[PDB]
Amino acid sequence: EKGLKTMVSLGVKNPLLDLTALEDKPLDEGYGISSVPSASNSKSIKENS
Amino acid sequence: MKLNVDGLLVYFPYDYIYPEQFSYMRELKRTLDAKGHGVLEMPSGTGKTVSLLALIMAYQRAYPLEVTKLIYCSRTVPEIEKVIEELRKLLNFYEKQEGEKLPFLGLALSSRKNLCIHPEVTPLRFGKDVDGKCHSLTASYVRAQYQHDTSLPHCRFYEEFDAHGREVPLPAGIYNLDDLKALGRRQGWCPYFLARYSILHANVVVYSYHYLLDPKIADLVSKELARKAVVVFDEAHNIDNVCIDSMSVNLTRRTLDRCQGNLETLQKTVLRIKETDEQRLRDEYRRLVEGLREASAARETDAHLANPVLPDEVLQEAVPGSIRTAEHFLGFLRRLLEYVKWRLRVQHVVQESPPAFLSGLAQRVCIQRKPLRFCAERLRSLLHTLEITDLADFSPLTLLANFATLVSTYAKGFTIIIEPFDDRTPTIANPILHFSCMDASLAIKPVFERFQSVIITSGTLSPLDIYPKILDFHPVTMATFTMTLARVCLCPMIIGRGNDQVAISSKFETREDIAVIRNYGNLLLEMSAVVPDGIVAFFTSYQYMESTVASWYEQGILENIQRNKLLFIETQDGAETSVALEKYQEACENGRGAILLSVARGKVSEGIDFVHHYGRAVIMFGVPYVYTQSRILKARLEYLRDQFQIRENDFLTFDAMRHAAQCVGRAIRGKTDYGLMVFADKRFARGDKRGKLPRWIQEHLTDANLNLTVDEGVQVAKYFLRQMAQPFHREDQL
Amino acid sequence: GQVRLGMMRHLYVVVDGSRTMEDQDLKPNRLTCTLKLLEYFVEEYFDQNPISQIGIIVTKSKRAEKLTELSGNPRKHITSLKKAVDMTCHGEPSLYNSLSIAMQTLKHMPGHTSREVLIIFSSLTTCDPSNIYDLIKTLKAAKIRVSVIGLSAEVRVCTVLARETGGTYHVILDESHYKELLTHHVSPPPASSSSECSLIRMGFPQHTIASLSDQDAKPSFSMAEPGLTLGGYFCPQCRAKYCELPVECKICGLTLVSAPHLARSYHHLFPLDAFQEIPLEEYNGERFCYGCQGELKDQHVYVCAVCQNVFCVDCDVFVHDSLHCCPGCIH
Ligand code: SF4
Ligand SMILES: [Zn+2]
Ligand SMILES: [Zn+2]
Ligand SMILES: [Zn+2]
Repeated sequence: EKGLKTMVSLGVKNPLLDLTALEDKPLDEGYGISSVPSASNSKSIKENS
Repeated sequence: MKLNVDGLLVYFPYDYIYPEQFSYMRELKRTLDAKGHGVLEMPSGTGKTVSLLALIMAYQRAYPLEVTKLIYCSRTVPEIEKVIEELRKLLNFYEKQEGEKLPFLGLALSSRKNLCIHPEVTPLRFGKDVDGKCHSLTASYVRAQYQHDTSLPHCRFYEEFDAHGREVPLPAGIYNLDDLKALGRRQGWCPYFLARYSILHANVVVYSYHYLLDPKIADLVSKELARKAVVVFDEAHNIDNVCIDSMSVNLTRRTLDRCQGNLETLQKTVLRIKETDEQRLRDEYRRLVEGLREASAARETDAHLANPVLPDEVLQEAVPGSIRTAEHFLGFLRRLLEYVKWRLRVQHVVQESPPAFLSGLAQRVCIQRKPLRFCAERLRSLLHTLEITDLADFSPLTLLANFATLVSTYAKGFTIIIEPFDDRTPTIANPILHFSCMDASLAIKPVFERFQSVIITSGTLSPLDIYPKILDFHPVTMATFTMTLARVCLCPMIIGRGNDQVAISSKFETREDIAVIRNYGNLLLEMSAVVPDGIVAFFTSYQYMESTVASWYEQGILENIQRNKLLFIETQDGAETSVALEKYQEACENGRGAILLSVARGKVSEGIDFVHHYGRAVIMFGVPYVYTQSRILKARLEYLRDQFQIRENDFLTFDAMRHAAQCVGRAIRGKTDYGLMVFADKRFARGDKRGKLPRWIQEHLTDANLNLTVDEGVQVAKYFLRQMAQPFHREDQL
Repeated sequence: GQVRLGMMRHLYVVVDGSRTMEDQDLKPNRLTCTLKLLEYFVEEYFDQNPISQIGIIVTKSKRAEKLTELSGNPRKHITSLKKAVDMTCHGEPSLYNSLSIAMQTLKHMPGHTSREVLIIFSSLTTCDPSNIYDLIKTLKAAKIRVSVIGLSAEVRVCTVLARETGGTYHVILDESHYKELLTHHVSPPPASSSSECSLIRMGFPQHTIASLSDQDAKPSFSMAEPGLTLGGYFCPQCRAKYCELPVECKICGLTLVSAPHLARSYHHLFPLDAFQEIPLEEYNGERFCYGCQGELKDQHVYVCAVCQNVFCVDCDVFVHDSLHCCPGCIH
């Protein structure tokens, strides 16, 4: 799954699975009103599992 | 069906409604008899958008003498496109009935993510970087340098739109985002700036909330348009949450370090441009002394960043103080940055009012109030002056400057709360600074001042009376819509009784109680064994869903749920949720049972609308209760006690029930649909919490269904589905 | 309907043998009730369509099992269902290999047979060896008609299967509704614009006893634990020896039919009409039943279309279910 998401890609992505819809998600790289989404800190044992 | 709606004929679009549509006419009969806002509640059964448009077109047809433009406002971009195409269906019906001449410029409008063409801007995925490269390729000064040379960068789209495109209005065509992009491809234009230029000529414009309620975006619908405009919000539960998201500002230590790097970069830029040029700085000092920074503001299309975050009526018209020389203004921002950085150093949670922060400023770093109001105007004029290109690099300092404006403008309604540490931030310094607001009314204030009659429609009839009180709001109509049915179409049950006769609750406040989670898993197992076409299971918090699906594994439950249906658990990745949703919708198409369990706060249940067969049984786990509240909640509740008159335990129950019935209240997308919607804990039976679910769900909540067991609820689900899978044809509805 | 019907009809019954057959929603578990109504189904289908055939697949443990081959006498099928009461019903059901074998036989078969499959299907999770969507596109392109009678739930998949193989999908409330559905699938369903309208060559063998006290007879055993057959039915194409006349010629390919077999299903072609049903007293100068000469002691009087005589409820049910003709219109 991580190879399909990171290394490998998909196939059925034209009008369906539109790039613009993906662009709308994830907000922006710069600081946002609710940037706190993916935290580089806070890696536990049970939560990671 | 040819309705008389007291002035006008209305051709019901397709020709299918319940008798509640006749009741629907009476509800807005009050709404437009007297103009003055008005809050409606049609549940999700009738055409939400279709219902909100047939009767308003009937009034404007009967007496369309006081309405220039409709501004629809739906939040998600698919809804923008969906509401435009339902309006386009209704115009196609309207022109099938009449003839060919149906002048009507329908128009969507979102952003440069969704209306930009250029194949070097387009592969960027983020909004600020698209804005930065669009600020690179066109501006007020790069456009002029291209205008007197040849090889300098330009879009060829905005230049060709500048060549001819600002004299031909778009002829009567209802445009989506895709159709508008295609017309931008066709003649060769920017459909973004075409849409913004063609706001002036439209009749229905459908954009988002933050494009209307933000004071620093919505500078594009003027006063004279607004004096005869009808604005219609749609799906308007979290209007107060949109306002508090729209005027609060968060500062972080990373933001201040990148602000320091920004300050050094702009210092070097001032030095090298002092080595380069002097004459436009003379013109800067002129247009500060002479005017009020409006000299080159006439030709300002892509030279506009986010404007001043004060509202439209609290801005000034004076001259910006001691600020004028850009060297001294860099010293000014240097002082303000170092004081806010020193203020953030405090290692305990500190709440202040903004005049206390202004006095701490004006005593300990000598910055007074009016040069701290004009900091936004100054940084926008300076950053226009020094020809600098990629403004995404200058996102923190503008933030800081805009923060300055709010601290120097508003008081007694807002609150500066400093947190040295948050929740999920172990062994990591993360001191942040919420300039948080808690007046909901101060953001829709100019929306009620300018506009004629604003209306909000909710598919869930959330307890409403409270909304008017919060929003400084006095409507004409508070009309309630009732689900008229020839078939039960839904049954809500309150399974608040375990199979061991254990009281199902979430009183423990996310610190696990074992037997209650056991009875939740037993409910999900047996409801899996009964229900077909998938099951949606909303929990309380992601920590609580985390902990529950943890203790459904060590305890031997979750393999049995696997044996009946296929789980798709949620995560807070933006892409993993979309893959889990796609496999959840593929499993239903495979025919194998699926079951999506999520959190009742996040984006999983915001955009999503219940499918005819995508969610049959919306399982609301828990009562929308959190466990990571700092003091924005305590402070907004102290405010609603003090200066409004709304209790603590009243507002908490109101907020929890609007989220719970929001995530469980769009089930009847089409009148002819059967939808199980269970509430799983005992608290939904306690009178005040049940009393704030909408009327069209309390009508079908039977006292026997109130506090069912797991297995009694499973047998009610079986009898529900068997009585409601038979041929319920159109002849049973007339 | 006054429409074309599929009267030669190789129907092929696919039963679940799933885990969900053992669920007790019916009064016995679903296997037992389903199998009892299939015994009734085989009985009424061979009672009404004599030319046609049935084959029974139990689908069990992600594999498909041709339990009783495609034949045209109820003894073997009902014997196999009395056997199949005693089964186990373990594992999920695969609808791939069974529909593949039924397709494989029902692709090259004579084009005039309305080749039909009836899937009595209960569970929800189905394992697909290939792609389910491509199987339906294939089965749409492969000449066959598949109808699914469903238990406990309705998958848009059974709707696509029913409307594409050209069939009809239904879900079950009761004993009585499930009997109504199987009774709906007894009758020959109408044909599409696709099925071949051929002219099958038929054979009509007379019965032949021992000529004249076996004066120069032909003593045979049989043709499908048999005794010494003295006489019976021949097969003129090949001149073999059959005991029962309605048997597809086992060594020629001819179909052998006695005079009643075609006349047992003539009522589909010149069908009945509706009875004008009127409950009230209403002008009745004919007090007695034209059916069986009895008084009308109830408030239901039923009057035909053409002759417009008088009938009661007993004559209504009897004429419309069994006698299949109006007694007036014969006169
Ligand atoms: S000017 Fe037009 S084409 Fe160029 S980046 Fe901006 S929106 Fe895209
Ligand atoms: Zn022969
Ligand atoms: Zn007659
Ligand atoms: Zn009679």
